[PDB]
Amino acid sequence: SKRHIPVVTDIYSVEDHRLEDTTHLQYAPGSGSGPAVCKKVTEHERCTTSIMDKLTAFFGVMPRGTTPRAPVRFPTSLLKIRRGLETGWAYTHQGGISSVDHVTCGKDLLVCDTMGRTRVVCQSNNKMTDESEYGVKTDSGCPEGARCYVFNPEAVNISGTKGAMVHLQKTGGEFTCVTASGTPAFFDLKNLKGWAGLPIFEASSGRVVGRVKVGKNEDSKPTKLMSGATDLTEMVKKITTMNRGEFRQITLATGAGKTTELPRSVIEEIGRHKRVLVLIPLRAAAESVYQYMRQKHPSIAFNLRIGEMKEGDMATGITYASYGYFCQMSQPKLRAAMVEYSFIFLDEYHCATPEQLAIMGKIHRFSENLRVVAMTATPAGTVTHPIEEFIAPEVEYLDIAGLKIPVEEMKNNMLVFVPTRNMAVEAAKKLKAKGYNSGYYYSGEDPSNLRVVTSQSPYVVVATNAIESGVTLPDLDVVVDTGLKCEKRIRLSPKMPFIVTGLKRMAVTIGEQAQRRGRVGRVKPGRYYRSQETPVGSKDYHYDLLQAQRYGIEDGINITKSFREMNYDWSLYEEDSLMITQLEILNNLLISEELPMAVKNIMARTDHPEPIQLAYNSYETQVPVLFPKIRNGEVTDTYDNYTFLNARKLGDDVPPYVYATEDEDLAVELLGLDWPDPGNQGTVEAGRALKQVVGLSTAENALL
Amino acid sequence: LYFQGSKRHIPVVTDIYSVEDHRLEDTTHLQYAPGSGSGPAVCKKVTEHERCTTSIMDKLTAFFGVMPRGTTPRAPVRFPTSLLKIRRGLETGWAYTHQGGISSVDHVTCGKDLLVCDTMGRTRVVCQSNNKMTDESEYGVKTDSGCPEGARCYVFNPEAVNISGTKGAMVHLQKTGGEFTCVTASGTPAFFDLKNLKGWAGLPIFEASSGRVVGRVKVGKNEDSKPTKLMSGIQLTEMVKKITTMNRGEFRQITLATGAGKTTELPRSVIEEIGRHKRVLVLIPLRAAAESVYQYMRQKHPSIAFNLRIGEMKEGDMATGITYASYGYFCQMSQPKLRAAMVEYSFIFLDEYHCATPEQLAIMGKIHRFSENLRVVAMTAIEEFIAPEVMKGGSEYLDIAGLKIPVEEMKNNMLVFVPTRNMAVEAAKKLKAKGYNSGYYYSGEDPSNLRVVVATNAIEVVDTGLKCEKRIRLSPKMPFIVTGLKRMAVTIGEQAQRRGRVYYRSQETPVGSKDYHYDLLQAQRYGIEDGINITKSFREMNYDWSLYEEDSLMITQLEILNNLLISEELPMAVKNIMARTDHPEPIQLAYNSYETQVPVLFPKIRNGEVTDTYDNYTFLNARKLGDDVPPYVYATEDEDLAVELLGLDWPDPGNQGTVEAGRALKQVVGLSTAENALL
Repeated sequence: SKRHIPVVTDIYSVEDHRLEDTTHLQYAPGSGSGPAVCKKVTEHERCTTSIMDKLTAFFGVMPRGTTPRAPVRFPTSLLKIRRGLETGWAYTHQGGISSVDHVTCGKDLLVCDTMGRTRVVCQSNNKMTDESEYGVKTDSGCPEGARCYVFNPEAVNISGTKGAMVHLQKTGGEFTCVTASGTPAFFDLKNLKGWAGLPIFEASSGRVVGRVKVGKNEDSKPTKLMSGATDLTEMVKKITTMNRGEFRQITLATGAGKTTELPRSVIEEIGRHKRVLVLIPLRAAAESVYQYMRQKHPSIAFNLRIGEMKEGDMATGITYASYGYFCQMSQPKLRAAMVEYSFIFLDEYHCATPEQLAIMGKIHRFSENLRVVAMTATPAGTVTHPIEEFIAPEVEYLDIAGLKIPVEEMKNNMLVFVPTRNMAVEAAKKLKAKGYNSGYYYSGEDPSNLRVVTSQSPYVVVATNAIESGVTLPDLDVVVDTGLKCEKRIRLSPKMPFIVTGLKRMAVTIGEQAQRRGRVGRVKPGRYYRSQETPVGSKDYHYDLLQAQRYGIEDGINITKSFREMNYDWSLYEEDSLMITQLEILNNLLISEELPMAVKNIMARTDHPEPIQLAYNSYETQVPVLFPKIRNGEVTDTYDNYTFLNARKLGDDVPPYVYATEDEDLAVELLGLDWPDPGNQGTVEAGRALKQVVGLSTAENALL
Repeated sequence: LYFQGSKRHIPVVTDIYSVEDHRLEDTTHLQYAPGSGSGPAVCKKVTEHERCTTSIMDKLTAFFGVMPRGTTPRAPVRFPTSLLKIRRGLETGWAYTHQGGISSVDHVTCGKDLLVCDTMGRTRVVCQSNNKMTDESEYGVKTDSGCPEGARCYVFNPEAVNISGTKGAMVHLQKTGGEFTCVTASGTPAFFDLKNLKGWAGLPIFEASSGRVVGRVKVGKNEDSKPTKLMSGIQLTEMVKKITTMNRGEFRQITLATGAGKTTELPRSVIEEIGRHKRVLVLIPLRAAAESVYQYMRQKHPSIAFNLRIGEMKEGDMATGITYASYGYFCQMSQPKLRAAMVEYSFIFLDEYHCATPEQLAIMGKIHRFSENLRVVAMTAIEEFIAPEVMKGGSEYLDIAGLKIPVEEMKNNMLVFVPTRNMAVEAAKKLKAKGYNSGYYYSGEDPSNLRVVVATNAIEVVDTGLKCEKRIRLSPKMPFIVTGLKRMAVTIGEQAQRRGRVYYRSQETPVGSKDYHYDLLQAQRYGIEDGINITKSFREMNYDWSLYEEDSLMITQLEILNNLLISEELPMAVKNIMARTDHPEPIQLAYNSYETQVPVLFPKIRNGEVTDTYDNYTFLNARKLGDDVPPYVYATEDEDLAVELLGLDWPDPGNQGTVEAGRALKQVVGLSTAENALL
């Protein structure tokens, strides 16, 4: 059925005919007459396609003996086309004849006229736009909102005569069906079959502005005639039609302006005085987008919330805020502030910051009152100039972070990704001892100390996978990837201490390796030296979730439970069901009794890296304990003296910790000591619950 | 149509495997992939594999619950000795041919006629017998023979893959008790993941020596150390220790037989173990039940303090003993006040949750919002004749509510359970017209008129097996919610209450779980003031607590609509009207207020036609329907019917809130919200 030759059966010559009222001419579906430069049929010629010609054209073969024909050797007319069993139209214009692709299939028109057996050659065809050109396209543009119409010389109007027109109105890239008065009209699309290919004329000018291609009907919308960046407009439509209690996940390229232009479009669509919130992890990131946006769009108000909480904030523009900003609020205050925003955008959720998981769970508790849109350039479980890919061997040449690299590339700009900061500094000074322009970068460093090193023709910077951003490399040539990183991980066991948190060196993510290779090739081609380390798939957020539990202590909220329910509705993060269950039991223990005031103040004032430790352990021990530091796998006589703890050294008496670190567990093991067992109903029940959860016994009773 | 669940699918036979007996001394190579012996058996060898020619339209029609028109019936004997593969919607099962006809499993066929599009054309095998208690569906008479204990059996799947990797694999069995135990060809106890056995139900089980049928593949069972088995059905001090060792944030479900003291001695034991001055709450649906148990308990255990909370809200209650309360008592509280009150109790006992009253579901979801702060324990608890139904056609028997009862039993005191009240009065006057001492009872009756002398379930033996309860329909066409009374089968527990009274029951089969959708809809009211989505809270609650069976689709739809209900603040006038009216479902006013502020009185329906009478409810300030149908979001079956009979039409959504709500309901069930035709 894709073989059929289109055959012109009727030719309707037409002339411009201005009428101030077209009511009697409209096609059967508040104020206005519908004045237009109508089309009047002056002649109706029937083509004389013979029986065999018709059947041959039906079976895809052009009848033998048809001569070509110029698309100008026609009267200004509308041509009825019958392709196999289907019906459509084409029309004449200065450039020739033009029709629709799904009507003609880009095939030559069979025209058996008074000029004989002829065929019009198809010069252009476009299936995406559904246009077919037998000549050069001459359709002129149309101003937005102008009234148009499409004329069918074979339809029956309200008056019951031959020749009916459907009035239109140009909106966006499509046309809207309206009556002669201008009321939005509805048409059953079956009542419009056989109209494709007809031209759309502007009412005032009587000039072609488009073709009849596709009909579309929405539930509450009137009938439309479609004509087939632009994706962002659809995104904004979907966002703005949201009802309170709905949630959308959006995947946007960073350059497409997920943080910048998307909220701007939304707020311009719903109203400049409506309140829209945009949550960003890093304070500096929120500040940057705030300055950039308020200087770029001076017509739209903006607000930045990264410092003290502004009580009773009702700021009208777009509010760029940090998650941690709202972590300063009690649960009822958080809800009262969140429901006042027309829309809430959760930015860069793929990052698992504790403030982020806490705020996401906490607001999901009242998600029924919110319109929530989560944005990322890279969702959960998503990897992301030409480039040479090298695989460097482990250890003419030189040694860079344990990899064999040829000395030639030391003439070029090199970025070496190394797991730890001690390794970063070590390799840095080892490289400067050999006579190279080396530097180092890790968490907490100033992006300016590197200015001295990067402002030179040859430089070699050794940095952690941490802070890929701040270093801003100029004209970077080669990257050396050790394939390793250093992240915090947690272990959960039914034996107290139930929680053990520590740094671990581990393989890099596949997508994160792609990010390390992403650095070179932006302005100039480059090369990569990669280890034989194989990447591992996914991100672990468990340590960050554990830390996020803190923001629920004052409100008595189980942040782990809130996260589980949130992720159930929103599907934003990969889940380890077992680990989430255990963490939820432990979090239940964490809020089981009011935190002592002394522990509260110590937690608020200390430079301890994981003050939640004090909270978990406070169910067994009131006195924090300083374990001896572990240097090179043995026990030392040094201690991490943190502020406000009023601690004691370990000695030979191991405290009954609920929460410990890998170095504390190691100190206990090396000292030949043992961890105490649970000492109250809370910790005993928590331990037996964790043990029951890790039940290897599976049993099932399924009706096959 | 669209997605409406899984109980509508028509079963369709897709393949027919004609088979013959095939004696083998060794069957090892044929076994299915999971001490001494070869496993000699009368196997089944596939002689023909005919593929059915069910057309696309037939397949989709059967998928949407309708039987394709133009199919002729077919005897279950006009088949080769064969195994029939069945596809009901998306699921797969089996049936088999035998002397008595065709036999299959209930959860595979649902007691529906089999659509069989064979070389014989469009045919149907009629289901003669159906049994949900067992796993039997009969297209004919069951002819399965017995089996001696411990005999070796097997089940053959002509499509499974054996150890040799060919089509047709068998699982060896051995009859133990009323079930079968899985073993290998040698006889070693075997293990099977039940997923590796899904789609095997309906296959026959054969005895090894005789090669004769002894049973069907119905249910799989797996225990920790036990081997895989094939079931033929779906299948105090310790309690107190487990309850009292609970940490805040834990939940326990307890099943206790009545009289063992689910409400009395369990909470009494718990509070006696934890301390007589600790506060324990016990929530009971009925106020009179709570008051009664309060009186009984405070008279029985005078050493323990007791409190009753069924009336006005006692603010800041710190009553030390056991507090018996109605759920509705705590429905008077805002969410923060509810939390403040609930966290002060050491334990909270949810009694008789199987009722699922609106107050019950509302309180359960609302408190589950802060379950992490709570310790929650949910608790739940003459000869039998089957009388035949009577038709339009008797001489020494008599007809009671559509049942054939012998006149002899009329010499005894009879209680007739009847679904509707009109049936109660009708059968009452027919029975007194025949010369009997008859009466009637239903909700609102005088307790003395019956003293002087057929009743609705509201009386809580001749059991019709039916009741009259409100049911709801959810559609993407506004009005999205339609609620009306419907006659329906009784639950198992309620039939047990009707048999509890002194038995002639109809051929009506009971249903396992109560339908709570209407009560959930009504329960949404208790979250309007707090701005809480009771449906969402219920879904999360039941996810954590696993207390009620769930219709995922219905819950999702109800959650979308409930989100619409809380989208904007309720108008003050609507709040006051809802508080003062005798309208039976005031949540209607709240839903409709998103389109219409003026309630509409629809004409009443008497005997299926439109009347000129109206239900004049208080405080509505309504208008008569007339010829102008309001754009209702929430309607009733009689309102929808009145619209249909009057030849009128329901309006479409008229604002972005209702339009988007409709678009969400359509997005569920996979309905296109836009259409794009090439003109």
